[PDB]
Amino acid sequence: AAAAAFAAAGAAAAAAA
Amino acid sequence: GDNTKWNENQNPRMFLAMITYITRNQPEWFRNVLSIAPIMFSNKMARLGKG
Amino acid sequence: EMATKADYTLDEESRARIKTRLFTIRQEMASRGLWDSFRQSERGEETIEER
RNA sequence: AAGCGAGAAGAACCAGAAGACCAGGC
Repeated sequence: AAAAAFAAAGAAAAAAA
Repeated sequence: GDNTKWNENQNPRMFLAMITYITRNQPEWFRNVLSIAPIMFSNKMARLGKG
Repeated sequence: EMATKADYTLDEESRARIKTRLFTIRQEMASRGLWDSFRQSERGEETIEER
């Protein structure tokens, strides 16, 4: 179903705490 | 060009000045840790060798 | 004492010995008067700056 | 697209008056 063709960068985020 | 007598002329007191400037506003302990080496080198001694 | 699913996996006498030892240390510490002191435990006094 | 040394959590952690009287606003 929902899929990412090509994901660059490290991803995630430190804002969530 | 190369620099003639580069190693012989790079005084360690200038390295201390560069470190102190670079470590401006840093915690005093960090300044100490970075500045100790130039201090010791400025007071270094050279062994002669075998003889 | 109390455990998961009410299973202690020990003979009654062994658990009795453990509970008696706990009670004895409790009474000795109370004799020392710090029972209320043991009732206090702070989160953390972590302020060790790197010097 | 980037890409030049390693991590994870022992122990255990609230308070009443009530009654009378007086002054006072509405």
